[PDB]
Amino acid sequence: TSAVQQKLAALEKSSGGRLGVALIDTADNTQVLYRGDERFPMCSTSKVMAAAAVLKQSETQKQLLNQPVEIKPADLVNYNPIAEKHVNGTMTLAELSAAALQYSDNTAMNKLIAQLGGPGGVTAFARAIGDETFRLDRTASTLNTAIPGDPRDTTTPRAMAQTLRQLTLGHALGETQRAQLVTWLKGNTTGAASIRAGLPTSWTVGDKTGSGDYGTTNDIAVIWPQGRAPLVLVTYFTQPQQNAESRRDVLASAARIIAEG
Repeated sequence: TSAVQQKLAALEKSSGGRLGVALIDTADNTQVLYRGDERFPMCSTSKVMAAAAVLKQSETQKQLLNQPVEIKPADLVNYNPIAEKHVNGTMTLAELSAAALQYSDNTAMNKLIAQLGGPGGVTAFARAIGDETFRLDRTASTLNTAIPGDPRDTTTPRAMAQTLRQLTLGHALGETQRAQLVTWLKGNTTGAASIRAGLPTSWTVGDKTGSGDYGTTNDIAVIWPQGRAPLVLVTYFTQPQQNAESRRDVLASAARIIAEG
C-alpha cells in the first residue's frame, strides 16, 4: 500500500461514500488505483465517449461537424441550458458537441446518440478502441439514476482513465479530431470545484464532470503540468443515500492527494 492510497482511503472514510480513482503517469506509465476495478455510474462523464464517436465519423465525412441538426420542442428533456436557446431552429454537430461537453447539455447529448444510432452506437465505439468495460444503455434524461449495483451506464476508473488517454493523448482519433476534443475539454465550464480545485494553478486541465442521484459526483480530466509528462486522472464518487448532496470537494481533495505525491 503506497502512501497515497492510505490518504484516499482516509478521505473516503471521512466522506461517508464510495471513492474511485485512477491515475496514469505517462512518464513511467505507472498507475495509482483506488477501487480501480469497481463499477461506478458514469453520469455525464459518458458525454466524452459519444462526442469522440461523432468525431470519429467525421474522419470519413469531412463536413459532418458542420451539419445542421434541428432542435424541436419535443427534443427538450431534463436539463438543456444551450439547446433550448435554439428551439425551432438548428445547431451544428460541432455546436452540439461543444454543448454536451462544456455545459453538460442533455439534449445535445441525445442528438449525439441519435447520430450514432442509439446508445449501442456509443458502446460500440468503446469496444472499437479496446474499451470492453464501458457500457451505455440509456439516453441522457435517465442515464444518471446511479442506482447502486445497477450495471447500466457504468465503467471502472481503470478503464475510463486508459480510454481518456487514448482519445486525447494517444491516437484513437485523427489529429484534427484529437486536438478538437482537447479544445472542447479545455473550455469546460462545469469543473471549477472539482478536479481543477485540487491542482496547482499553473496547470492546464481539460475535464468533464458528471452528477446524478445518490450524491454521485464524477470528474475525468487530462492534465498538463509545466515541464513534465501529462497526466490522466479519473475521480468517481457515489454515496449511500438517494437524496445525498453533491460532494465536489471530495474530487478536489482526491486530486490534491494524488498531486501531493
